Amino acid sequence: FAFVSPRLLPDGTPDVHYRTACGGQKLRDIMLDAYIDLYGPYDKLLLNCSGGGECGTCIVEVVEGGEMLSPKNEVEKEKLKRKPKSWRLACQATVGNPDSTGQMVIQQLPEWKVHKWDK
Amino acid sequence: ILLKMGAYGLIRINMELLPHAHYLFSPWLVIIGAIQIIYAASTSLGQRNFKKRIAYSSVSHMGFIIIGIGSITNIGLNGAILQILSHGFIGATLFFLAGTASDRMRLVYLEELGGISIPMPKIFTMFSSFSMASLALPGMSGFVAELVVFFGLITSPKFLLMPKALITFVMAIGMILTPIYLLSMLRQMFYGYKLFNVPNANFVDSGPRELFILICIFLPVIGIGIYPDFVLSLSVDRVEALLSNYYPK
Amino acid sequence: MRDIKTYLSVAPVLSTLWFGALAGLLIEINRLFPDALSFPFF
Amino acid sequence: FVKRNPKKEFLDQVKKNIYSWSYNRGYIDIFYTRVFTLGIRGLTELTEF
Amino acid sequence: PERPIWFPGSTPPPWLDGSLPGDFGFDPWGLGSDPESLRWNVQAELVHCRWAMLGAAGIFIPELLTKIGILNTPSWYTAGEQEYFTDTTTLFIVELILIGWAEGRRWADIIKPGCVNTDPIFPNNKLTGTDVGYPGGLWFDPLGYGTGSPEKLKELRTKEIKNGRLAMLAVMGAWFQAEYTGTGPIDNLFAHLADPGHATIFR
Amino acid sequence: RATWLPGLDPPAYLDGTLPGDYGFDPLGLGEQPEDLKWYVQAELVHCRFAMAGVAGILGTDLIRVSGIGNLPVWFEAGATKFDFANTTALFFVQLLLMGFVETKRYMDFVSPGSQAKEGTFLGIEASLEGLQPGYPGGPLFNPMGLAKDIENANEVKLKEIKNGRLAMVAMLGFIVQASVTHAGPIDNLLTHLSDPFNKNIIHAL
Amino acid sequence: NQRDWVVTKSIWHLSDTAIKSFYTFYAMFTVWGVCFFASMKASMADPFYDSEHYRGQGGDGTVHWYYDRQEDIEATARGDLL
Ligand code: CLA
Ligand SMILES: CC(/C=C/C=C(C)/C=C/[C@@]12O[C@]1(C)C[C@@H](O)CC2(C)C)=C\C=C\C=C(C)\C=C\C=C(C)\C=C\[C@@]12O[C@]1(C)C[C@@H](O)CC2(C)C
Ligand SMILES: CC(/C=C/C=C(C)/C=C/[C@@]12O[C@]1(C)C[C@@H](O)CC2(C)C)=C\C=C\C=C(C)\C=C\C=C(C)\C=C\[C@@]12O[C@]1(C)C[C@@H](O)CC2(C)C
Ligand code: SF4
Repeated sequence: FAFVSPRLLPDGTPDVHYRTACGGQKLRDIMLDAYIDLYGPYDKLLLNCSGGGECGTCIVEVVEGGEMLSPKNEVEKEKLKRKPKSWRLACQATVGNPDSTGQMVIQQLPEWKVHKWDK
Repeated sequence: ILLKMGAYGLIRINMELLPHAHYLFSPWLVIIGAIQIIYAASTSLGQRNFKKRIAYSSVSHMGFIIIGIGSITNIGLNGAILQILSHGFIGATLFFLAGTASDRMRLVYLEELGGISIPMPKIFTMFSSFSMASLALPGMSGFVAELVVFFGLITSPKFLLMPKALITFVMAIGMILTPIYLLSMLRQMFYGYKLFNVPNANFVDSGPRELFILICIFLPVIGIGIYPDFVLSLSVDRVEALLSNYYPK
Repeated sequence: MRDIKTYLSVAPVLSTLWFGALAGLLIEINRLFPDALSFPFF
Repeated sequence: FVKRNPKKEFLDQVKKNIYSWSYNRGYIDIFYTRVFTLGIRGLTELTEF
Repeated sequence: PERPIWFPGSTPPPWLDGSLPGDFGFDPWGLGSDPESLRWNVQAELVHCRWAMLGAAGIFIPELLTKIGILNTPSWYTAGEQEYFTDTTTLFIVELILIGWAEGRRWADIIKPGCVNTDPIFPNNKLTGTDVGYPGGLWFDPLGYGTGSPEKLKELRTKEIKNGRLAMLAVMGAWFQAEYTGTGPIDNLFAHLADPGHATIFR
Repeated sequence: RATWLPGLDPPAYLDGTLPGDYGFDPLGLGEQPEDLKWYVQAELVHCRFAMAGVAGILGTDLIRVSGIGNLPVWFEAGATKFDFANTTALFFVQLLLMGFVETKRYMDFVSPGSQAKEGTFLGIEASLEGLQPGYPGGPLFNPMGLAKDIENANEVKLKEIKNGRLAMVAMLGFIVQASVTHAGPIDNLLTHLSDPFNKNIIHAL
Repeated sequence: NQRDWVVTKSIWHLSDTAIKSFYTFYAMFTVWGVCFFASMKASMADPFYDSEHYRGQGGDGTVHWYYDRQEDIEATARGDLL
């Protein structure tokens, strides 16, 4: 159980959600399991979606549990020139299947947040 | 001028004095000019200091003169003269513009040339205009010369349709090739926004003398390209190409 | 399957298979270049 | 058609194709890049040497 | 184990255990008794399944569509003799080269799995298949369709062999029919439809 | 390692220091050092003779057909004559100097450096060795001394190998090509370029 | 004239005429003898070729004067002598 905790879409104090996840998949599918929104204001049909690809519209910001993810690819190094070193793409990235005793906290899509004003 | 002496002499003492020494050697002249038109441009695109690029662009247009000296017709020889005039204009003006833009920036390699359009507009305008002229663009006199050269080659009597088409093809590749290396300079040296080149020092648009020189050389280009017959006052070709025109082969 | 291949590899069985191929080859050549008393190529 | 969506495991892959195409601008565009403007760039070097 | 057997109530051979797609315990002579030959033969049956599938498409579909009036394709039987834009020999030679390229690389993968799947020129064109005989990759899986869960591929591959077996019989059907009957395959169908109890092998 | 046969592994002895080590020696022809050491030069001397040799065959027939100059076919060159050249004496003459240069090279491989410590003056320095057996560059054999002997030797010899390996094949082409076509090599090219699908070795037979 | 072509698919007819400057090719060259008016646009002020931000007048002078470095090495030698 790679226990995950989402800091969702900045709201007043926090906007935390909780989710118990068995590691092994990517971040995209493991989020779309716990039904928490990742693709910002991006809809089903064709708008910046379909997983493991180009556009890069999922920019999850990792705060706690960073030393449990797969290492960064070079596509992440490419599509994230604007990044602070913190966040990654989460659409080409995986959590270890053997890390069933992890503890990871994630803030969802940035550029729609006003935070680090907290803690 | 000094380049065009090599063509005037070739017209005057070779085609007028040694016909059966020139009529059995015209096709190789045509072939050499045809391959030159593309070779000069293909090596121009490779250079990196725009002065040598302008030099090679001047080299390239000297293939139309060659192909017009061969392909023995009235217009092929006659279109060559219009070409030497419309190039003595354009190449001279382009070298003047290159030497005037430089000596203001002191950078010769085409990679560090920032956005010079912001400080000095008029140079940019009169440079793009003559680049268009050198592109054989219609209206300006860089077009009708090449057009008459094509017409002279096509209607030539000393050819039967086998090279009269392949040579025209390899000649027309020049129109695909020349803008690739002219606009590649126009884009690196003028477009783009360089540093905030606000200090009006070592950066001043062309004054009255240079601007008047540019305009006074430009106006003949338009005047000839609109109504070329201001340089077709040539009735010697009706006797110059009279000797050659029946003996063997 | 292994035992079949091994048996097919014993000496007499190869011999007929090898020589049979050799006989076929020579017969074909004599059918295409018959009488062949000299080697007139070079 | 979200509750009993049968082929979501397959359909999305079609998505993973179609978008990946349109963002790649109809790969024919990249073709002229990796052929023409990289062919002449070597041809000039060759005719220089 | 309890999978259907070709001969119900018989004891299937031990080396056939139902793992492979299309394993109905059929091997009376034990051609695949040893594991290695089985491995090679699995490929043999696999490719034969694909060639005939095109051949069945190659024979029956045109002869069908030319039997009705839509096209002009001649008999497959005399298809070889026809004279196309050049001599047959060179085309066969050209066929020898290009096929030898794939029948060369495929050969390398067979003798040594996984050592051939990267493009010799543009090395980012690597192929995705892992099972021998299932190359995968963007050339051979333009959308995937092979990368799935088991019990689905086993279904799908069995849907690939079971059709292929259907082809190889059919093309040898079109083979012998054209020899001892004088017409195309579709005529042999129709003349069998007018008087099913009379017009057969027994003329 | 990019051998010649992608699936096949390269043999254990073609480690790869020799330029052009594309793991290719199927018949077990180089599984002994002293064998392999003497085989490398053969490829080096063969290829160099086969580099110039094709050009002499090629260039001469190219200039003749176009019309710039005139020369007989390389096939027809053996019987050519201008003056003071008995093919008897030339054979002896060529056998002499070639005999001289070939041997002193042979003595170099047999005994490295035992070729530039002698009496005869003014030249006893260059013909020592290039420091690499098949590359005897010296300040006479490399009058534009333009080598560093180590670095480019991996990256430039690999050009001269793959250059030669191609050139040795090409010459083998003309011999067979002239053997069947009875004509010049470019003539073979010019004929085939005319109707490629009808001018082929299938038609030549 | 006004020839009337009845083409096989439409309804044409045309009218043409030949024209050419008779000899005014002399008068236009005489008018373009306005280069003798290239003297009013030369006595005008120069943009910066006379500006204080300019000294050295060759074609490489200001650009490649650039050997006060030698004079500076010499001044260094002199200062060392001091
Ligand atoms: C897909 C397979 C298939 C099909 C649908 C047919 C169908 C037909 N064949 Mg045929 N045939 C086949 C395979 C097939 N054959 C094979 C493999 C051979 C080589 C031995 C032949 C050799 C052959 C000859 C020589 C003749 C026919 C003829 C005929 C027609 C009349 C039936 C008859 O007398 O032949 C009976 C068929 C056989 C004795 C051989 C059949 C062999 C197959 C493999 C048996 C199993 C069939 C298969 C399980 C059916 C699948 C079920 C369903 C999909 C239909 C009929 C349209 C005759 C004709 O033209 O009629 C006027 C005729 O003269 N066939
Ligand atoms: C039937 C067949 C193989 C059958 C094998 C059998 C029964 C073996 C059975 C057994 O081994 C087992 C299973 C188990 C053992 O214990 C028992 C036995 C019983 C021993 C192969 C056919 C294989 C049939 C094939 C491959 C057909 C290919 C068609 C091709 C190539 C295309 C041809 C064309 O191009 C031409 C020629 C001309 C064009 O005009 C037209 C087209 C059609 C386009
Ligand atoms: C030297 C050479 C040619 C030199 C040509 C010369 C001098 C030409 C001279 C002339 O034209 C001129 C200049 C002018 C003319 O007027 C006179 C002549 C005389 C006509 C060709 C070599 C040609 C040599 C060749 C092609 C060698 C090929 C060898 C192969 C393929 C061997 C492969 C293998 O050995 C390996 C590599 C590994 C093993 O395990 C496997 C096998 C297969 C055994
Ligand atoms: S991968 Fe790139 S494209 Fe596919 S979903 Fe994540 S962001 Fe959208």
